[PDB]
Amino acid sequence: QIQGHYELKFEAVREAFAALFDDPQERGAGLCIQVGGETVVDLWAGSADKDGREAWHSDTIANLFSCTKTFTAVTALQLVGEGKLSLDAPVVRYWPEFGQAGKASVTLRQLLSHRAGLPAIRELLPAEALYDWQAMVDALAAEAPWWTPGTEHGYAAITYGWLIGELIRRVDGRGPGESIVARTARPLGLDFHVGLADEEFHRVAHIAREPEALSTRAFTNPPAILTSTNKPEWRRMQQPAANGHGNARSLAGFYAGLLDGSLLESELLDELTREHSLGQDRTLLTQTRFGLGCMLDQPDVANATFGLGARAFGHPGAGGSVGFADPEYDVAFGFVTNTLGPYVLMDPRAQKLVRVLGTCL
Repeated sequence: QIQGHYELKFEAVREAFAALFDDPQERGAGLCIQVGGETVVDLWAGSADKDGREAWHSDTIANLFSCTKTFTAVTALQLVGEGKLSLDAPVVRYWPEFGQAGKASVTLRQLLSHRAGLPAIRELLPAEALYDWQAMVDALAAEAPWWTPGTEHGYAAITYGWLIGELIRRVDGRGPGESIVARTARPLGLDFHVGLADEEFHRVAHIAREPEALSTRAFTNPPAILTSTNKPEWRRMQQPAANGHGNARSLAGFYAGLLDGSLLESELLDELTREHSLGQDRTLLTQTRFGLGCMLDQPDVANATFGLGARAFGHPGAGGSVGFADPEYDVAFGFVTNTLGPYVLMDPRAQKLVRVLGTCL
């Protein structure tokens, strides 16, 4: 049963959302769209658990994977605004140990745009290493760049979490998850978590099924990351690249907060959405386009378009969840699924939903 509300003008979006569940593997999903800060679509449907015994509620939340990266980037840019970070200062200034193995001149701008050259860790780590914050931060401090920093880009699927998170932790004097939720979620009352208390576990959807395939193991080192998404420890840890918990409504609320100037001053939003990386991704081996911790629309690239205007910015998660803002149409878009597809970038399910929204506008 499709639940929630829509303006009659967007009935086609409700129809397309219903069409998702014509596929029997679809378990649960949420879809939320704001136009000019007005919620025109707020839909959810199906089940949250693996076995269809617990229905998807309005307040059902889920792992949003790399949807998280833009929340983390916005947190970093606020710290820049407050003079606690500089985009073009060498990180050593905040994180002196980072300066090992050729990283004496690596900047926050390079880390946010995937140009720093730390897409993955070379030495294959045990699964537990993931849950040891100090171990992962010490590993990355000691890790050599995979290319001359600033000269190429390669998507940093999970390493991004410790790289930006450690800088957040050192300059904001609290855990990076606490910083992100305090700066991007609380001010707007978004149902969004980086580090999830057990009191909330009751309303968490069960996640089920190229990413594992990659020669650059951005997703699979430490191993069993995307096979551990439903683990309590994974929920409780702070992973600013990967473990943000929320739904379509939090995603839409965050992006509406970006469009209306709630979360970033216009100068800092101009930096976030400025093209920093365009071309063959050294991790994904496909044409990617990055701002600071967001992807920018490529209108003629099938797997790398949000499905609306050329100025759309945001970040999909592996498996098909996506949030973005389109300043041309004043759109804030959120889609959450617990049924992961095989795409790291745009999922065709999400692109069709956006394209039907496009028709209604």
